Amino acid sequence: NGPESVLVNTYQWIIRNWETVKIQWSQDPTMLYNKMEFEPFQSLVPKAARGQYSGFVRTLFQQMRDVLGTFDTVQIIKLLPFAAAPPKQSRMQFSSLTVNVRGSGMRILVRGNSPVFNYNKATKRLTVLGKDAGALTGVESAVLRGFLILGKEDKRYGPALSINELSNLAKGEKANVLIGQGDVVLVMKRKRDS
Repeated sequence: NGPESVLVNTYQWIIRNWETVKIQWSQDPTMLYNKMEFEPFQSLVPKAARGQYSGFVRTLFQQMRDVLGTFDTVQIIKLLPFAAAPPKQSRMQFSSLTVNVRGSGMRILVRGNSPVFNYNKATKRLTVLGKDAGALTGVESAVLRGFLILGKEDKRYGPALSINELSNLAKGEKANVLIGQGDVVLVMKRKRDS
């Protein structure tokens, strides 16, 4: 059972079982993250990264539960397998998350689409490494750790910052961030936390 099909089968599995997954993501997340069905995927994620990725993704998911009206189905399904590792707490922001496929790092972009995770809004279908993975059913809460994405660049808040330059922004302060793929968005550092 090679890596390509491990990635494809993992997302097909989340999709086929989304009814119970979604439920458990709200009502018993720990049990969901510990499901054995995520181990194959986990074996592909670089060992040095598994923990930090999981701490990042679980925090983002908690942001999304806490911040009401920001539930994003596609984002949850994308990031979920990275939550399966035991988390190591850290402060780093990630723009992509790696799965190793035969010595080559495939980069899953935290925001929007990539060869490994490509969602088509017209057909309502997910594609993983060119394989069809099945059908799927104003602030972004699961993109940055301890921030919300507000919307488009607002030039009033000054020149954009990269994702590793955000630590000095004051809590509650707003700023423009180079968020990946050349996109600049307005964000806000949260006062509330998890």
